[PDB]
Amino acid sequence: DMYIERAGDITWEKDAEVTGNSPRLDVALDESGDFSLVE
Amino acid sequence: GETTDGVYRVMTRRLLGSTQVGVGVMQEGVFHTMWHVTKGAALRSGEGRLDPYWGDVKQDLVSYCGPWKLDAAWDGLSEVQLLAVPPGERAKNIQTLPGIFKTKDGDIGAVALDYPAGTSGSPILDKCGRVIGLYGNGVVIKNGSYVSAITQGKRE
Ligand SMILES: CC(C)CNC(=O)[C@H](Nc1ccc2c(c1)CNC2)c1cc(Cl)cc2[nH]ncc12
Repeated sequence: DMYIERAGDITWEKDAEVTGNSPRLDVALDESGDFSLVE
Repeated sequence: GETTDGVYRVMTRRLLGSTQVGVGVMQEGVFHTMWHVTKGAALRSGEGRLDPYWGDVKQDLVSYCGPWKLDAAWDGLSEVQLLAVPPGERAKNIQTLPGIFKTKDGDIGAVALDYPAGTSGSPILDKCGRVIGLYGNGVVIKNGSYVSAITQGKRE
C-alpha cells in the first residue's frame, strides 16, 4: 500500500545548478507507453 | 489529509523499509503522477485516501481526486528546471535547456538528466513556476545516458 509525503513548494530558484545537453532524437511510442530509439 | 499544493514523494512499505517509487504534483486538490509509479492503485495521505480519477497507460499519466489540472507548455526556446526529488535526498532544482523527441505524431521536449527510478514523476517548470510536464518516462541513448520526455496531460 502506497502513501504520499510532501517534499517542497513548486518554485523556480534563480541561480540553480545548470547542467545537461539538448539532443534531437528520433523516437517511437508504443501502446504500452514505452519510448524507443528509431535509427 | 494533506491536500496542500506542492511536490510529493510516492512511498511504499511493501518492499524492505520505506522505498520511494516515484514523485508527483499536488495542485488544485488533484494529485498528478506517472502511471508506471502507482499502476493506478489508491494512495494514502495521513488517514486521508486518494482514489484514481483519470489514467492512460500510453500517456503514462494518472490524476487522483479530480481531472488533469496541469496545462502549461514548453515554448521550445527557453530553459526549464527539473524540480528533482531523489529517494532519500532533498528536493533540488536543476536548470537545463530541453532537447527534442521527434515522433510521427509531433515533437515533444526532452530533458537529458540522470536520476534513479524513484525520481519518476518530478515536475518540469517554466520561468514562472508553472508545471510544463513530468520527468520519468523516456529512453537510453548510445553513451548509456538517460533522456526523459516532457510529459504533459490534457486539461478539460
Ligand atoms: C529507461 C527506459 C528503458 C525506461 N523508461 C523510463 O523512463 C523508466 N521507467 C519506466 C518503467 C516502466 C514503464 C515506463 C517507464 C513507461 N511504461 C512502462 C525509468 C525512469 C527513470 Cl527516471 C529512471 C529509470 N531507471 N531505470 C528505468 C527508469
